[PDB]
Amino acid sequence: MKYIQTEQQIEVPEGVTVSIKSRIVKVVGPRGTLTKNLKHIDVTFTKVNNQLIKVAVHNGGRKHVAALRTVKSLVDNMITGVTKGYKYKMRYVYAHFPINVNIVEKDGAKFIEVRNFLGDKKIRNVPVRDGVTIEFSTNVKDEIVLSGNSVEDVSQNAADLQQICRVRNKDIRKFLDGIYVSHKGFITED
Amino acid sequence: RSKRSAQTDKKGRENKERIFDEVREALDTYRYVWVLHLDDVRTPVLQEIRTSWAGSKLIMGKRKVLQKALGEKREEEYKENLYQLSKLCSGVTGLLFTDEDVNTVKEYFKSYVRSDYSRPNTKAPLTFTIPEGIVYSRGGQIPAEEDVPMIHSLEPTMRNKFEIPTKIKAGKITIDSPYLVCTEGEKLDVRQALILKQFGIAASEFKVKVSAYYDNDSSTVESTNIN
Amino acid sequence: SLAAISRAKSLVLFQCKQLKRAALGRMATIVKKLRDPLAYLEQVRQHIGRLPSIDPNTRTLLICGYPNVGKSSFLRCITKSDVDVQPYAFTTKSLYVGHFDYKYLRFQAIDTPGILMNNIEMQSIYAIAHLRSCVLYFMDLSEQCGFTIEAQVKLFHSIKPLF
Amino acid sequence: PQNDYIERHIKQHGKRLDHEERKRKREARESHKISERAQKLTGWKGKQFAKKRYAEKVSMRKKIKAHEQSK
RNA sequence: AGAACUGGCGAUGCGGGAUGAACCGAACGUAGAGUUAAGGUGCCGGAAUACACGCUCAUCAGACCAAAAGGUGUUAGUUCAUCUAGACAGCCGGACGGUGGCCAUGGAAGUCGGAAUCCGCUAAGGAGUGUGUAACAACUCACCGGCCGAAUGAACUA
RNA sequence: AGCGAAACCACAGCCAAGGGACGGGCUUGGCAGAAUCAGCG
RNA sequence: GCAGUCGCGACAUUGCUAUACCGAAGCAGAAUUCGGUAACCCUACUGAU
Repeated sequence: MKYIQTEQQIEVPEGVTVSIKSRIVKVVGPRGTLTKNLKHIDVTFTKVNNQLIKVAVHNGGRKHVAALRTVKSLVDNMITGVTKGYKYKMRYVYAHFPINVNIVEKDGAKFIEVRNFLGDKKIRNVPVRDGVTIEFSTNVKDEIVLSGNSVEDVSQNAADLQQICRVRNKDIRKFLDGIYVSHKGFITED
Repeated sequence: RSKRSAQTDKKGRENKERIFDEVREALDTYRYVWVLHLDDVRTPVLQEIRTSWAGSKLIMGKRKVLQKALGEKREEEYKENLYQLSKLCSGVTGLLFTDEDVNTVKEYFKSYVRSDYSRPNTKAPLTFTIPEGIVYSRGGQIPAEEDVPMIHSLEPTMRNKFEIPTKIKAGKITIDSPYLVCTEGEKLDVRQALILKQFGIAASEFKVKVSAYYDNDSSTVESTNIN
Repeated sequence: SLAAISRAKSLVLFQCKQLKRAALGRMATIVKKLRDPLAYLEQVRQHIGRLPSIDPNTRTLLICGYPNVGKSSFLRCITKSDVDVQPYAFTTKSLYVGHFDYKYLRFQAIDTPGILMNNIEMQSIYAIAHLRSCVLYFMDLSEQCGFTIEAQVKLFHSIKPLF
Repeated sequence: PQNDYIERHIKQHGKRLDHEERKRKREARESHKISERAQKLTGWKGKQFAKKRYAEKVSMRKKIKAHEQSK
């Protein structure tokens, strides 16, 4: 209803530090750094005691308030990625054809290659984005673990890996071949 | 616009007032009062406790409603110093009125104990481990001859909700390692309690303890830490 | 339902528009009244299509007896057609068929869910009666199969006249 | 196909590792998809969609009233 | 389609309407100064990209009658309620014994179905809203019990 | 290479839109490049 | 169309009278179906100075 002023609070743990430009927010911590940009969100930052930040919008409408409310979650995601990190474990299963997942640095862009899926001769691969690392889970057969500090990048890579190996218009229930997200959490989960 | 989107009705303030009136009109006809924070007790256990002495009046409801009925402070105390009971009660609103001996009642409360599932924040009674093969209803803690294999219907719940590496082999839930849920004395989380409830294993024992006691005619409060 | 389908098939400026609306609505009303036969047709079609491929003219061997004692394993071994072998009260509710070859000759083995009426047992009884086959009745000497040997013998004797 | 193959495969191997999650996500998205379809799909299709939505709303109201009265 | 009265046309210039005889003003000698009607004041177009209060992203809006109704679009009002004895929501816990009520019956025990919807305890539990297993099993919403904090949900008008 | 008409002619030849009935010279737009021969499409 | 069940009475209601790409249907494979992206004349015409 055209609120005069709305604000949301963000708590920054002592383990990390924050630097606010006009609309560029940089977070630094033990696990790395992030350089997020909120140029399109149009919100105002305000420090309290170097540990509490306020993201505010004045005279904003319902849409502006809704957009502002996402700033707190976005900053919390960056802080969590910087401190603990984000990890996704995806187990790939097959009916008859063994789905082989391999990592080869072809062209240098850490290409993840999936071969023999559904018996298809075509090789399906996705270029791993910067910042995210990948590995094979130990003692967990046919599982790939992705780790990183950027939740957006990690989740996008995980989604792309699952989408590039979609079954070719076959029965959903019968052809279970594919890759699915078995678990999601933090690298140094508490 | 854009706002967020059975045959049992709500009780509400009418039932709250009914309970308050019942407490007010029934407290004065007894000798001893006990307050207990029965946070997690199964319904059969509660029924057993109630029937242990049919002559004792059980009372429960909203914490604030019971506090108001007993008198929030001295200004509204139903009996002298009775507001101390409301002040010192902070957990669940278990309450009992009785005429039996205070010593006998407290001894019975201390002695009472029943098997149950280990609740969160409690120490693990034993290093519960689901075997490295086909899982069973009892979590493999007993021989397969006396145990029944788990059905695949709930396999997704184990896989995702409980976060364990379960998989389907010929329609049977199986894991590839002796999956330990907790070690001896480990602090249990909600996942462990849910797993134990699913397996139907009474992991630990629970005994109801009185938080505070009150004598009516003397109109006096007292502490009884029968843990 | 078939008769209703046949009946529906055989039944079919401003004044012209009204006549066109009359015809369209009459067809729509006929279709709507045909909803029950159409609903039955869809349900029966969703099950009839994948029915067992029984061939009476082929060399058929039937496995019959009381509920599954484990004889489903014998059929699963003689023919590659996988069949449930779980030992609960009634394993299957329909005919299970499996093809194989012997001495360069084709054979098909058909299992019976169980004979103790019920439609499940009636289907197997009718198949045995109306289909040429060589039949194998199963009994148990051990604790398996639940039912008594005397009851099994009585059932066998009662079924003997037509089997 | 032994008269039950579709159910046998499900009961012996189960659905996708995240089929339930995908179905839940689709059900959640249906709330906004209904509005998207109402705004889009102009013409005879839009008129039919509006009529169907009105009929469904009337049926839901009648069912709710009957359920409440059955008390 | 028919009776009937008033105003333009007829016999009619002029201003504006992109343009239209029937739309609004205005009815006419040749000229100058000044003030206006209707219509306009971003350019073509002479005049403020004037001031003040709000609404709308329209994916060919808006400047021009079939449509009652729908939209998890947006923005304001009326009627009910619950509220510091705790507004909605979020998280955890109980969610009962008789009972596996009776029957169709190899099985419908709460969930393939019919009649009923029985009583006891309460803080509350439907002979059960669904998932699902061959039936049991397990989860469960609505009903209640613990942490968080205060206005919220429903039915209508516009 | 020479001689040498007739018919016809208010006046000429780029289109879209509206003109609530007719648009070819009314109106709003796009554009129009002098002059000039040929195959008929 | 008429009639009826629901002071005017909104939906239900009973009587007679091409290819290609997507989600699905009980899609085992193939094939099939449903819903979407929707497939002697003006101006002349063209060659050319």
